[PDB]
Amino acid sequence: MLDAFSRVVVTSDAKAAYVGGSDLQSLKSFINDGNKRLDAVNYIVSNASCIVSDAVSGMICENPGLIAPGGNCYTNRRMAACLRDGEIILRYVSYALLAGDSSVLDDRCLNGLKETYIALGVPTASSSRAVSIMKATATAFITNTASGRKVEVAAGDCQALQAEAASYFDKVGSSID
Amino acid sequence: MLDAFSRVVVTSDAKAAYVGGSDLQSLKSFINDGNKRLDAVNYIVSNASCIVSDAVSGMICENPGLIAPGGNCYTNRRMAACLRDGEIILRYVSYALLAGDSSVLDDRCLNGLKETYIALGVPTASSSRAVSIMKATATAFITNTASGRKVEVAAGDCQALQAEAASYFDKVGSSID
Amino acid sequence: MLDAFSRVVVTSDAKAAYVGGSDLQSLKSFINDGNKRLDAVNYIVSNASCIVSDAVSGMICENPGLIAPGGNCYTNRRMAACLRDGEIILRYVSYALLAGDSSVLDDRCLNGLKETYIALGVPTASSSRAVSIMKATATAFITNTASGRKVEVAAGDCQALQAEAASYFDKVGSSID
Amino acid sequence: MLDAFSRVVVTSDAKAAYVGGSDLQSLKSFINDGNKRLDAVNYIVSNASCIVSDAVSGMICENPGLIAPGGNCYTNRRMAACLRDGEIILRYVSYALLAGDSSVLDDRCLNGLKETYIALGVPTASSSRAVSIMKATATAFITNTASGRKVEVAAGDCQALQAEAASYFDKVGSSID
Amino acid sequence: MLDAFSRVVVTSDAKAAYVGGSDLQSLKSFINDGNKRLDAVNYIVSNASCIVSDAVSGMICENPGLIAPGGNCYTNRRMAACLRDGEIILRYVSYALLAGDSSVLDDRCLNGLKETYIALGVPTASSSRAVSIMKATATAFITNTASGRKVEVAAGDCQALQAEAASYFDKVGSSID
Amino acid sequence: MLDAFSRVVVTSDAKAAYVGGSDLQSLKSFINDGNKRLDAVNYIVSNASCIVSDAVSGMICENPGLIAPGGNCYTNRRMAACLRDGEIILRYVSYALLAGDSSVLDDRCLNGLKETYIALGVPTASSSRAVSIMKATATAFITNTASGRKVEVAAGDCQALQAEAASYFDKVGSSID
Amino acid sequence: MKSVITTTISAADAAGRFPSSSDLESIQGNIQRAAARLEAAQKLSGNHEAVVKEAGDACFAKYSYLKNAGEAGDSPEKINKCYRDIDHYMRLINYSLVVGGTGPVDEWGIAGSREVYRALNLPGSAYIAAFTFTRDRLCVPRDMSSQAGVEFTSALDYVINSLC
Amino acid sequence: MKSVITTTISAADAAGRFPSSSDLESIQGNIQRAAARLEAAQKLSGNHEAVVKEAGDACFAKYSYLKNAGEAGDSPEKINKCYRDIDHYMRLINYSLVVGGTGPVDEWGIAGSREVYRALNLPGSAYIAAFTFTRDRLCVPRDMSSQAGVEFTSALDYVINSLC
Amino acid sequence: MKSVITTTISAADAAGRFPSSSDLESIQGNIQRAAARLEAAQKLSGNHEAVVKEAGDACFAKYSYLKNAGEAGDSPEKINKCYRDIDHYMRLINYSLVVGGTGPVDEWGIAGSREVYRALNLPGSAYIAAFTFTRDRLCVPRDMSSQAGVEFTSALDYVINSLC
Amino acid sequence: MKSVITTTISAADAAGRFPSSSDLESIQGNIQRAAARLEAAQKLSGNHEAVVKEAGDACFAKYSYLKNAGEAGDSPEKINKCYRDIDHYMRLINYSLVVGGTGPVDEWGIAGSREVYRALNLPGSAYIAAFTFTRDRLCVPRDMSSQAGVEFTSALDYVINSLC
Amino acid sequence: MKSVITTTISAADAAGRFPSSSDLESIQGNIQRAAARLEAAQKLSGNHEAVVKEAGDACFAKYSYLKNAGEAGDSPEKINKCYRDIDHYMRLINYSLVVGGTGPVDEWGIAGSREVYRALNLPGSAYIAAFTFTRDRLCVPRDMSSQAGVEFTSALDYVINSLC
Amino acid sequence: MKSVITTTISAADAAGRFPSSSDLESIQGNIQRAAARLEAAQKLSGNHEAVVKEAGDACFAKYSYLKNAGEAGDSPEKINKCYRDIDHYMRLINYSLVVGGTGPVDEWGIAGSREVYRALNLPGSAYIAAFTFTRDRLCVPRDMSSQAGVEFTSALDYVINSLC
Repeated sequence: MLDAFSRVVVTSDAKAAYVGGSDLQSLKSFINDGNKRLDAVNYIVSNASCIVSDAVSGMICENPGLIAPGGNCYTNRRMAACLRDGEIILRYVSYALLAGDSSVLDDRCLNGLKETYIALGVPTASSSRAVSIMKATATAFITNTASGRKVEVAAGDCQALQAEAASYFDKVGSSID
Repeated sequence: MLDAFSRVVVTSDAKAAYVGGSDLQSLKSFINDGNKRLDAVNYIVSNASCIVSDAVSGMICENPGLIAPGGNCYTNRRMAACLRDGEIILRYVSYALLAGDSSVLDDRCLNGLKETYIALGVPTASSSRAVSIMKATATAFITNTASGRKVEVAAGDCQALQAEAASYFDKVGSSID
Repeated sequence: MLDAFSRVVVTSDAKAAYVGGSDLQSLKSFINDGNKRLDAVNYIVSNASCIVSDAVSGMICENPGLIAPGGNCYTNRRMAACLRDGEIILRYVSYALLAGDSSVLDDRCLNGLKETYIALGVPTASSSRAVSIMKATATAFITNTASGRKVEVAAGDCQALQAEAASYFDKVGSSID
Repeated sequence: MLDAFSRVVVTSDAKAAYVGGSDLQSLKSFINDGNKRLDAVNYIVSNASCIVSDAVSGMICENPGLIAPGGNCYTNRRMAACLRDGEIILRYVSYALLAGDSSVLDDRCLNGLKETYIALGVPTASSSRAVSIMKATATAFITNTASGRKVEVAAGDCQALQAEAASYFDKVGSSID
Repeated sequence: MLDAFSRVVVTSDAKAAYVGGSDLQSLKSFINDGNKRLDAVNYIVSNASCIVSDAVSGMICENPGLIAPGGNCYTNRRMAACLRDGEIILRYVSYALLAGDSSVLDDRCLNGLKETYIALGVPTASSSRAVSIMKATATAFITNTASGRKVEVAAGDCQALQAEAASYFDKVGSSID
Repeated sequence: MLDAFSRVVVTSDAKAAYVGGSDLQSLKSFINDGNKRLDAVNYIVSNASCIVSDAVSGMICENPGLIAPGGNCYTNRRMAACLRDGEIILRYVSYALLAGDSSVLDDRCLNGLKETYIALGVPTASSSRAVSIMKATATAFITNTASGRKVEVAAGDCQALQAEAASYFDKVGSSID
Repeated sequence: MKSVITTTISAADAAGRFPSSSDLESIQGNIQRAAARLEAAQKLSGNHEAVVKEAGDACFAKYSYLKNAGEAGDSPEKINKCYRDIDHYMRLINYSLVVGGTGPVDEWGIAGSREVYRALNLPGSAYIAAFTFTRDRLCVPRDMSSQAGVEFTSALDYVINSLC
Repeated sequence: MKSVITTTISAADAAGRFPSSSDLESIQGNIQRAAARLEAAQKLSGNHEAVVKEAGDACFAKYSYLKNAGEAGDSPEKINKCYRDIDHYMRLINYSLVVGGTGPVDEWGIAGSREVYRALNLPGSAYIAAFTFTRDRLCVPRDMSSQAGVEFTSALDYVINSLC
Repeated sequence: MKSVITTTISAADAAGRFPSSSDLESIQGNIQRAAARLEAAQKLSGNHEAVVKEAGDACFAKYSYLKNAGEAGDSPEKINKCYRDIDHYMRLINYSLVVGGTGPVDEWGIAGSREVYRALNLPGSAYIAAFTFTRDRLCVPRDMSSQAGVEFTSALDYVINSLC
Repeated sequence: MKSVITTTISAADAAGRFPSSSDLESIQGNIQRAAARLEAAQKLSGNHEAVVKEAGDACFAKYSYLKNAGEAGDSPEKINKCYRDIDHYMRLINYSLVVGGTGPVDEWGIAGSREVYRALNLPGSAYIAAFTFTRDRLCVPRDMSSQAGVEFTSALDYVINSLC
Repeated sequence: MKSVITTTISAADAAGRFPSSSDLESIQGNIQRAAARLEAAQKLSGNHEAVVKEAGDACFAKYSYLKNAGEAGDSPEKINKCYRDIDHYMRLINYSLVVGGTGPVDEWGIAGSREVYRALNLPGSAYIAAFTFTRDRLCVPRDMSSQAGVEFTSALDYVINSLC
Repeated sequence: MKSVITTTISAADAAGRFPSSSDLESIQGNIQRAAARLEAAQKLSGNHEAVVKEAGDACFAKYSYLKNAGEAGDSPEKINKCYRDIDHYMRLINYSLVVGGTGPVDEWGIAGSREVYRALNLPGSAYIAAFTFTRDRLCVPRDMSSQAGVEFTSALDYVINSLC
């Protein structure tokens, strides 16, 4: 997998170029905003159970057919598998946010997910919805604007990190359906 | 795998319905004719070698090309593999007859058989013939009308079990060619 | 795998024929020229490193783009993998030459090589070139006309063995691109 | 593994003697008391969690040092492992009771249990105590004399089943300590 | 494993001495008697089933308790296992005879054989007897003096091969008992 | 494995005591000297090949019988295996130095090393000597007093790190011999 | 789906054997015992709405705290899902009694249940309260025969043991 | 030793499960069928010498070639071992009927038999003759009840299939 | 025991590598962050009795049903074991803060907890209440510095997530 | 197809090695021995019809019982298949002698032979009778040279040992 | 690409864990140390042509034999490839310093290097000569700060150790 | 120890086969080729001091840089170890020629050589020079017969390929 730094390195390597100047510039900003990134990650992991259960439950309340006989969330086994998938996706999104690059998510998670869902009969459109609800919650926690929880932290602009986190959820969503 | 009882259970589950009334009715008949079913199964297993060798040999005497150079039954290795396939098919049909449902046969035997045969160059039409000869013999043993063997048993109507056993062989045959 | 002898045996078996007469004739020639065959094989294996490094280096000097950023021989890992593939191909060609039949080469080497290369993005046309250079060198060593090395041996006609060795390299080449 | 019947078979075989007469009498009694045996097992499995938690908890309240730091039941990991072992032992004893022979208990559970405990530092004397309490509970359930739970059952004598079950727990105990 | 030649090599290496002079003389004799060695092995393998069944049967007729209930050759499973062991021992002795060194026998067959037998309760003294009879038969075949079978062969002396073969069987015997 | 911090945690846990006061003082020193520790490790790993080859070579020049035929360093295979072992031991000692605890060395390297050496016939006394030389070199590099190589570093005291490193090598030595 | 039939056939299949004596004999067990379990299943299907209402009332009567803000029964919809769940378990028990094995309840009710209840904050004791109540409520021969009762009770004890 | 009890327990042990409904129900099959097989076992116990003598005579009558020099019964000692073998199988069939599974005959008679008979030149058809004769000679209810006869017949057919 | 040091060393050991740049740099994270977590550890060390008492009171106030007959705190001895448990977690959180990783709480508190609590009927929500209360009760800089507080909060959230 | 060539190349291939000295030397063995085995193969192809008739006559002369109703030679067609089989073995032996290894007979004649003969009731002793006869019938130097004879005999003993 | 970030995430991923304290703390290491390594990387990118010329001159000044017929530097093109290679290593070191780990040099420079140099007759000592020269040539604080120098030196020692 | 005999026996052992035709025929290769290789072994035995001295001189003449301070032959003791190494290879080649396979040189000389030479800074080209010189210096029939020479040459080429 790659991180924000190696991503820059593979791009330079393609041009057999040393990394310096304008290249180092964005990496120094990454380092400069490193503490904010760690908080954003901490916010997501610290409310992981809340984010997943709420998104899965949200997907269900909007589409009750998921729990009717024959629905993909019907029986505890399926509901458990769905909750688990939700947690795995959030886990890979948190890794991507920690690394500042979607490489891990793409390679170890998204890589063949849609295919698996189609083969399992897992509804992709319902999955996208669970993911978009997680996006909503995670973006809220990152900016400390979550309705049911507020934490102490040095105030500042975390708009870039939340847009980044959001981009990761969107990637999952678009690769699924 | 499913059996006569769970087959009824999966059908009710799709309608989130308890099993009762008319559903229990056919299962009580299954139980009621349980001894006959055990005899039918016993008849097939007790003459297994006879059923397989006769069907494989029968397939060959009708299509001598199977043992000519290049034929799929040419060389002891191939003949052994064919006899073995015959025994495996009869074994799964006997399981289906014991369970009162084709689930085991479909899942653990028929599941991808044709594909394997096509890849191996195993003649599907010759296989269907070996299966239909086994059907003939097995149906005869079930009704105790086999030409070379008669056994003692309380006389009664086993027409339903033989039609059922027959349906299993037909399933194999139709999934093969 | 098959060798010169079993190749004759599988051909006779298809006609359920004993091997004799004209069939034995070519096999006796094989035996008759056995010492020459062993020398040809010895010549290839004794200069294996030379044949591979020269062919891989030759492929590169004719197509420098192979070592430019993004080229399939760029980075030591890729160059090592390429040298290794070259050695493996020569190894299987030497086996084919020792056996007097391409069976081993076809089955254990060529079997799915092109597919692997296409999947890996390994340039097939560059591979064919490395193979054709190896052919050139190996054919030269077999006839003892290599520019940088001459050995002592009873003089004689090894034209058939070199055309045979050549046919093996051509098989690899044509199955690759 | 053996059961009541094959146990008689292995004993007869040692003298190349057929099973008949007196031997069968012991086994016909087994059949005759078959229903009581099935209830005895059902009573143990139906109260499995209660029998296990009460014995492990009983083992602890009698020796609180087991839960003190350094104690073998200190940390949730160790308590869970002990609960599990308790369950495993009761599961094997219930198998032995169902089979009417300690074979399965001896070979798949007790064989090397002491070695294991000594190596891990698991206190064998405490283990024996846990097993004793389980024995007191299981034997109480078999005879339907358990304080906190009574079931409806045809009145009759099950003392032989209680003693047989007790001997199995006793076997675990003497093999452990 | 080692053979006659590498055995000489390992001995010379212990003194960092090249192989030459006297050492080679022993090995040139090996070559000179190579054809007789090949016949000796051929005689053993060509009569393998006879040598094995006769020795195991001989072992039994001398100690009928081996086939009594409780005996180590009682049941078809045990008789088959003993026949197989007999075959395995003769197979390794034939390897040792072909190599002109006990290396393969010592490392791949005898190493830990006694341990194994003691653990299983396989009677080592009976095993030795089986091996002795095999020795009597194999040595009889090597010298073409077997009662029930004579072959056509260039007349000559093979006493050294007979003694070498006998020493291998003797090695099995002293390692077992 | 444990490190300086969890070592304190396991010791406190034994008394169900929280970590605080005096305990933390030892660990705050660890933090304070963290940079010196990182240099100490860097010095060992940056001169790893030199430390290893010099000690194995030193072990040999002091006991030339190690390279005589029959010696444990005779043949390239054995010399390579010894070089590798030397590297492995230095790698584990460097891990212990980085962690500030011998845990990783004890469990993943020393546990059963003597057993292994005795079984293989690896001379434990020579091994100790190799380890001693490595100790002399590593400790020389930590204090930047190595003869053939000096580095630029903030001047300060690293005697505690040198002694800690020395104790790890000493541990390898006393466990081996 | 675990039953006498599937267990016996799976064991024969794993060993590549045709059904033999012990396989046919184990199925005679189905023949004998079916009457008892099919009576229990039939009673349950005919009176499940009543059984479930009682079980759910028993649960909430014992754990009124579930009705507190933030708990599993803090709203009408939540409470309805609770009864619905007890119904689902009762339906699976009916299936289990019909199949003569725990397969249905194992695969459709028990499997993954612990992850779901942990995630959704559904206390196991509440379910245990509902099942323990139903089990102790059984009245023989009033509700069913002795053997049907034993079958109904074992099934319930099996489900109770799954949350313990 | 394959039986309803060991098969059921092994399946439960593999899944790490306590015995459950289907396991208990399987054993009810034992309780129900024991009568028929134990009767067959009993009849075979008290009349095995006669049964064996006839089966052995049957074999040597159909295959007199066996008494020829070099064959499996070319001496009195070999002929005796033949009847002795027939007796071992009948004893194992007795065991199998007692156990209610083929375990005894599988492990003690069938396993390794093909290697032993191949190595010792004992044609399988001779054993088959002995067994086919014993099976067809069975007369119901003269020798035993109908169901004891079915059990006896199944056991012999099981052994005959193991040889072809 | 999961920490920056053991994680880094285990990764290097798996690859058979000597520590290299990234390994050394990882440990610089220790040097930098130790101050905040050790402070939190320190504050928790010197004030744990008070912290535990409050968390336990918080739990029994929110779930008084626990004191009912048959529940987890139906006797003084059980109530004490409850506070004792809360103290063990705080002690493990102290350890985790000292170690700079979740190793201590993972191996000594979390592992096996779900089985133990299921077997002993200890509702996870009661522990969650105790921990949520302790977390939200944290006041900065009154109880400790902002970053020591962030470390303390993360540790409690880590434990709360392990129960749901 | 097992031969000196395939055995030596397979061993080199498994170790990822180019052919080396011992590989080239083992093949010199082919060079030397080919004359002997190719003579035997040639004699066999030229006179196989006669060899097979004798072998088949020898088989039936020894086991006249095969001609009995229900046996392997109870009809003209069955008897013809018997000679045909001996021919197939002789053809495979010719192949084996040409290849200089047992590959052909192993893969095309021996493999699965025991399952086929067991299933079709084809007594191994009959085949052994045919091969033993042919082997003992060989007359050197009348039929072939000494070494061709040794090669022909080994091949036959190899096939005989496969049914034992 | 080995770095603090990928090492920490890979370890969490292998255990199926969300990032936790120790993961966040190891990354603080990046934050602290980046300045030092990014300075070294920047110095290298700005002056690499000069550094490489010196390193290559140092190599050939020490091993003039490479210029002999048949050696690695026996032609202009060969010599140019030598400097080009040193440049490639220096570029990979720059990448390694930017990434804060050896990933780039490991995967793109070191991996397979030993097979390539052995095959092409490229003496490792020549490369070692070039890298040893560059390392000993570093002048602090003339060329870079102390810590940037330590980072530059470790990277070089890492590459030197790869050829030893 | 790789030879025709051990290769053939290992292949047969892996398949659980008794030696058969192809195995015996492989060994006939030994009988045929032993003369040539044993002669080469013999010549090398009686003239190794001279052979080694020349190969060593050849190496240091082509690579005088080796005698420079810091290189592989920078002292008399190192120069001696160089000739000693050349002698060990010639001794292993002698062994390989006696054995008729590369086993001796593979296990005692080649295995681990690349690690040892990398660790001790012994350039492979120096060994290659020594061996290429010895190989090309071979004069037939002056030093030995043509085929003994072919065997000697093959052995050296085998060792040279192991270094590049």
